[PDB]
Amino acid sequence: KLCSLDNGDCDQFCHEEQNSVVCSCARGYTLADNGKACIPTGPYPCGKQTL
Amino acid sequence: IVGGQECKDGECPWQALLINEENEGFCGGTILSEFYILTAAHCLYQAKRFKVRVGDRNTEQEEGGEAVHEVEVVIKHNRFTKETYDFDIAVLRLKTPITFRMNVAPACLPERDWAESTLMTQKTGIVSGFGRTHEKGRQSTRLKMLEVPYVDRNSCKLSSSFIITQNMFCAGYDTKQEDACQGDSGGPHVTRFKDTYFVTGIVSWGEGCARKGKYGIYTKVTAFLKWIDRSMKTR
Ligand SMILES: O=C1CN(S(=O)(=O)c2ccc3cc(Cl)ccc3c2)CCN1CC1(/C=N/O)CCN(c2ccncc2)CC1
Ligand SMILES: [Ca+2]
Repeated sequence: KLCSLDNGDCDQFCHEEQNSVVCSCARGYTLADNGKACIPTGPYPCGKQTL
Repeated sequence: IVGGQECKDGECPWQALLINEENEGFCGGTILSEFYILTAAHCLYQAKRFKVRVGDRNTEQEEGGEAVHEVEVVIKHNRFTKETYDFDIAVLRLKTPITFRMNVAPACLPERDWAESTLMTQKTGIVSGFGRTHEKGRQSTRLKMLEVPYVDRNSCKLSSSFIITQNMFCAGYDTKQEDACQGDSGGPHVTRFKDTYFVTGIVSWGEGCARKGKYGIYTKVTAFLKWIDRSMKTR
């Protein structure tokens, strides 16, 4: 638990499921295997500056 | 945008400009997806017919990387009232899909709770637009951005000559000469988190521009999240 620690170490959305933390990502991303990071699925993911 | 920096190539891809038939940019907007644009409701009163433009950073030097889109449906919030600026939000369903490329990408829609807890507790947010450079000045020819600190809700209500509702929030400075301004209405207010920007507010109103003792009043997106989803299904 403790999404208030350091966002639960999630890249984006953090939810506490009674016990531990549960990370999730915005539409257009898929949760990494570590169940924390978010990975883009296309070349223009929401929220990313296009450089 | 009064003060602030210039949006450098690729830094504000989620920006959108509403243009009148005269082709002038009158309001701002945020790109949500390839088919949807977020904006202020009061903006649907500063022009008869209008198109939405994306990928533009210099309203005079045809970067060639721009693209204009037509509006198929305008979804204005019913409870919106001009006499209080409450429910100052609106969603635009485009006629054709926005092709994402350089300077053209969508801002993320956050989760309601996470947003209020981790986004609006951030020290600052980013507001941008082609609006006036000064209160009395002229519309900007270049796209600007401004880091505007989140303002204490109480300080907000105190400094405001008007009722700051649950659908709004303050952002900007007490004295520093920086704040959004005319023309920036409907534009985006985004919060950064680990190099990803999330929509947080729609440029709504203010008492003047960057006045001493006054803040910038933005629409609280998190308070209309579900409403926005409902709109994505055109409703
Ligand atoms: O003073 C003004 C300024 N312009 S403006 O075009 O440069 C303008 C528009 C949007 C802005 C958004 C931000 Cl975040 C910062 C500055 C802004 C300035 C808009 C209209 N007014 C007049 C108003 C008076 N202020 O002095 C603005 C807000 N009002 C209410 C009424 C009941 N409830 C809430 C608000 C009524 C008229
Ligand atoms: Ca241009």
